[PDB]
Amino acid sequence: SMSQIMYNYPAMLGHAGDMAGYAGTLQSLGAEIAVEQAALQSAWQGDTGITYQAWQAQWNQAMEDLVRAYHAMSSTHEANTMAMMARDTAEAAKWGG
Amino acid sequence: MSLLDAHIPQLVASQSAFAAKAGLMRHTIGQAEQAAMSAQAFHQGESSAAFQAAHARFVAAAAKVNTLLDVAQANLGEAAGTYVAADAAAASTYTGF
Repeated sequence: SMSQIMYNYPAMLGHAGDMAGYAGTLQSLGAEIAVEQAALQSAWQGDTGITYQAWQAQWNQAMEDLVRAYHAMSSTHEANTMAMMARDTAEAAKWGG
Repeated sequence: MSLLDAHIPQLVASQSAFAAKAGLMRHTIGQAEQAAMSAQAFHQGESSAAFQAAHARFVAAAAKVNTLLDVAQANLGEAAGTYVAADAAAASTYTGF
């Protein structure tokens, strides 16, 4: 617990713009490539490495984690209310120290 | 009763939209990463572990999107004709229990 250190008010903790959008933007971006390649499936070879089925699943699985990687830093967004004890989601659930 | 140029496309395939899309992806990340910088102006120093992990997580996933963008064009052919003989450790990956 480190709240009596130097955290008077929620200055940095919390939100400050639209970061959630920047990340989600990647997901929608990849969807375009996934649907595009789907139209040229017949052109796909498959004897070079990745297949049409593998690429589809792999891609989605990639973009998914690729986006979260950006939200990771913004994870502190909810950390704001965390200061409250009434809720207690990551605190009561935590087990470190 | 021959219909010459009525409801047919033009420069829709020869131009290769796939390629234009692949490059549009990196654009989202390149520009997005810049945003995180402007906000990092908080104090402007060097120390940043919490942010490091998040920063490394993104680049770690990018390898999946980039590698998939090459195989897609290489397998589709018409999509694009390029390669990246750089190799990496992320290309191997690993899974436990």
